[PDB]
Amino acid sequence: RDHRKIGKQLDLYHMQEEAPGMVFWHNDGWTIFRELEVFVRSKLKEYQYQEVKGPFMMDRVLWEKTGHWDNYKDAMFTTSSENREYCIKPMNCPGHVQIFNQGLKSYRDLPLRMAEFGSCHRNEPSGSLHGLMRVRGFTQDDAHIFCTEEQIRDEVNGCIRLVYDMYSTFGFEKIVVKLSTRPEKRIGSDEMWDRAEADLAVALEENNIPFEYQLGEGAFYGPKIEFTLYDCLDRAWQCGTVQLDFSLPSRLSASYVGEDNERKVPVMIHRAILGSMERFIGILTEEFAGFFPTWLAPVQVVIMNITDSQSEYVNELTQKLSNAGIRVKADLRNEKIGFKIREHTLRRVPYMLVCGDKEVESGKVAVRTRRGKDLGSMDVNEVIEKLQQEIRSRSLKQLE
Amino acid sequence: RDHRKIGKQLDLYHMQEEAPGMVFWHNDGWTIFRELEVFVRSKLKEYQYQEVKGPFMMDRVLWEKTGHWDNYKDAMFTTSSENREYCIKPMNCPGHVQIFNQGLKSYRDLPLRMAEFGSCHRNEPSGSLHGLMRVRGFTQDDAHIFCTEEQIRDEVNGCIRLVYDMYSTFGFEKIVVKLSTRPEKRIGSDEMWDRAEADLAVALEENNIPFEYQLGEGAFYGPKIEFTLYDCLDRAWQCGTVQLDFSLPSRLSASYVGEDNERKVPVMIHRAILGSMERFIGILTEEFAGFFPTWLAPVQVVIMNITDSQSEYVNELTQKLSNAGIRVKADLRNEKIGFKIREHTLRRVPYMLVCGDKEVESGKVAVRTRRGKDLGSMDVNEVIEKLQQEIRSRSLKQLE
Ligand SMILES: *C(=O)[C@@H](NC(=O)c1cccc(O)c1O)[C@H](O)Cc1ccc([N+](=O)[O-])cc1
Ligand SMILES: *C(=O)[C@@H](NC(=O)c1cccc(O)c1O)[C@H](O)Cc1ccc([N+](=O)[O-])cc1
Ligand SMILES: [Zn+2]
Ligand SMILES: [Zn+2]
Repeated sequence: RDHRKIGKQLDLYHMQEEAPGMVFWHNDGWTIFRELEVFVRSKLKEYQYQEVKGPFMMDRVLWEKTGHWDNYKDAMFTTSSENREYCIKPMNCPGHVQIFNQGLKSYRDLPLRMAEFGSCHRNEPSGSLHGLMRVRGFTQDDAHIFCTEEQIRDEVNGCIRLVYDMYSTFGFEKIVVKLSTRPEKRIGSDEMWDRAEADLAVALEENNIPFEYQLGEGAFYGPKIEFTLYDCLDRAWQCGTVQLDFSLPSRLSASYVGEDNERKVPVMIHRAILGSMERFIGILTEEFAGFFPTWLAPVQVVIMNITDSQSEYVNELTQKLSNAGIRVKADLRNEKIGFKIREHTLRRVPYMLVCGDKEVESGKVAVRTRRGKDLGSMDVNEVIEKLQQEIRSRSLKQLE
Repeated sequence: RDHRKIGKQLDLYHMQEEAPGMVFWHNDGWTIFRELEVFVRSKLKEYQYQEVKGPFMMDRVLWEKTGHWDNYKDAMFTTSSENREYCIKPMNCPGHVQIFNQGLKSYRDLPLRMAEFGSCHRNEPSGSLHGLMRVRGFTQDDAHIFCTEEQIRDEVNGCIRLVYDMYSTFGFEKIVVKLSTRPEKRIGSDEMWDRAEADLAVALEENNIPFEYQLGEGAFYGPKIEFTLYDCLDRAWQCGTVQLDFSLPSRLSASYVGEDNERKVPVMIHRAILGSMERFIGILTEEFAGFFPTWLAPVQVVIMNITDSQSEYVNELTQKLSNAGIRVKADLRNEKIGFKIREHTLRRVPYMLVCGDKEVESGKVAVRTRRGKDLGSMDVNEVIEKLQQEIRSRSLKQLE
């Protein structure tokens, strides 16, 4: 149950000293990553987010306007061109505010939700690096919500719902929640902090989430909620964050015209659910020990012959399943059927399809799961439909 | 017919002096971009490529092993961490060789086809920058094919087919092809250059492509084929490239076990079809003058009411088309119908659905195209079918 070993075994990714803390995603790991992308994007549609893409580097002058340069310059990668300094982005928030600043906005346009699978880079100390979980380059399931003060509590609600929707998809039901209150050095008045912390507290109350305070741990520009999921070994993983921000939009001249036709600065909410997706793939690898749910498995089906008397029946079925959008391969090698099955069982393929002449003539397939339960011979059309239903529903469990 | 003007009008992207030559994709531009990802990915499945992802930055020591540092150091962004120098990748090729170098390779594994949507960054002089077309940061529809010398012809064939397949989808039918022959300073023997030049020449000959030589214009490590498409204004756009490489894999220690059990160095084919995807979106924007085919339109359908007495029929219709995978939005605003319709015609929405009492009771919609043609009241399920078919087939033409 160690993702670095499973990662090498299943050929998912590798890393090397020429690029410390930066992942090389091989075909099969990248398939997991992209399947996560598709799932998140399905959520962005359902919860009505825009998806944008910002540039990898911006002028360091801009990073000073944010105030982040003064605090976290050392975690930043800088480069040069024509006598200007640029930083490679460690976060997506200012870029999103830059998208927001194009075109006059109106209260009509808020809440405005803006997501990005944003590639970030942080100059992490090399000795702290570890596999997929402490890296220098990661991708974040990142969104920012611009809204009015009246819309905060409804927008946080939506984020809270999103969190439990997505964690439960992976079997994570034990979640611990913490609210981080005002730190010693902060901006804003005590009254503004009073209602900011109240909005986060009330949102969790309307959702029936018990929670607990992390006193003084809040950012200098707002409180936050932090979500911690527990894996099947009862290790805690902080993944989710909803973070209120009353400083950045004003620092970057974001404004909208209000109901009263006066100019107003929007509230910004920062939220990620998986957090860093390389890290989340790491958790999943260990939570599942490599036996990924069908919808995540790099290879969902392998089809095998008994003799060469079925090689083309296999090939036609491989094609048939592929047209159904199933990641399927054929194993027509001249090896014993128990050799092939161990090969693909070691590779954690969810379903092994075997065709003898017994089943070639009837139009069926014999079906074996990776755990070793034999489901016998079923009609191909019924097998394909049952596979699709399992994939579309992102089922954690296989057939029976 | 200028993409930069159209780009601001349709709210596709923007750029700013804080990040010269780097694109901010807004929601509507990023929809186009992502839809091109899905189209390329459809082809990657059909032509059987792996899709991988390499790290964004790599040790400059590795970039010296490739020989690219001597020639192209001035084009590279470089950065420091703990007293090591790193280049942001201007290209994906060395990263893919790193992926190939994990695990011993046998001749059985070739041809190995490896694609990536690679984020590259080149320190282009700022005075040369222009729109989406000459930039500092861009994404490439990249792939590398590792094969044996006996396998080159069939692989180049496969690349030549893919080029004509994709360009055809967009309506580019006039394509000019040029073969760059050996340069004055080069690696390899004349005998090997003779077979390599003939390899590219034979592959085009088998696919009936006439072509022309670009004498002496080859890279020092191989000949190439370059494809130039002509747009509807009859301007020439060089997009596709097929580069044979007989130097890089040996310099980076690639090797396989041959069928004679002697270890050999593989051939690399470098291969891009659209080239820079930003640039391609720019060409498409000018090629269509913003009237994107339905499968690329950021918003495919707008539904509208006559009065308020249909606001809910519109809303259920909107959800009904959303579930069908159609990018549809509803316009329930209190405005005249000719005002709404002009609004969405200026935005180049392909289809405009309108609902009064007549269509609500009947379960139909009045359908209007952006050209201005009325298609009348057809059944809702028949117009969803026709939209799906037009989208799935990536048709350039609309209904009728
Ligand atoms: C303050 O805003 C805080 N942001 C977040 O924690 C955050 C969470 C989830 C999504 C988004 O978009 C967020 O911004 C601040 O960015 C924290 C921070 C700590 C360290 C570094 N660093 O460069 O090592 C950057 C930002
Ligand atoms: C030599 O290999 C040449 N590559 C290509 O032309 C190429 C075309 C399409 C796809 C791929 O993957 C390719 O590698 C070489 O890369 C030429 C070149 C490299 C770097 C720069 N630079 O501005 O740093 C310019 C040209
Ligand atoms: Zn943020
Ligand atoms: Zn290349």
